[PDB]
Amino acid sequence: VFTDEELHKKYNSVELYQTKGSRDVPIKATRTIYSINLSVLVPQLIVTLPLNEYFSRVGGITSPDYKKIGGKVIVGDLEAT
Amino acid sequence: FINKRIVERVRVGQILAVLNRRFVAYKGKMRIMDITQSLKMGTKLAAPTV
Repeated sequence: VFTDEELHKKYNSVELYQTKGSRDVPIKATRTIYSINLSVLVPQLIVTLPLNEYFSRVGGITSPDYKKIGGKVIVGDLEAT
Repeated sequence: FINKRIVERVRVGQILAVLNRRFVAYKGKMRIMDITQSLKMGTKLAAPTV
């Protein structure tokens, strides 16, 4: 997964590349889903980690003249808790 | 009978006999603007929070 040559290799080639995916939806047309190689998603894991856990809470105060930023954005879970 | 000089016949020399009102006019190169609505501009200082 993590190798100094595997992390320096590119993907803008005909030989090696990324491969898309797709999964269905209830009434809408079939939306795509992107499959990223796990070598270059771990560098996204290390720096986006205090943003996935921070907006995971459910409570928040949404005022425009409030200085904070966490209450005004919210990302829910898969199932409605 | 109405005691108001509404209509009088008059000579053509006394046409300019009604010029007795002191009018006060303003210059064309100055400006006049209404700042009545300018008494409501202003932001509210919020309190510092924790």
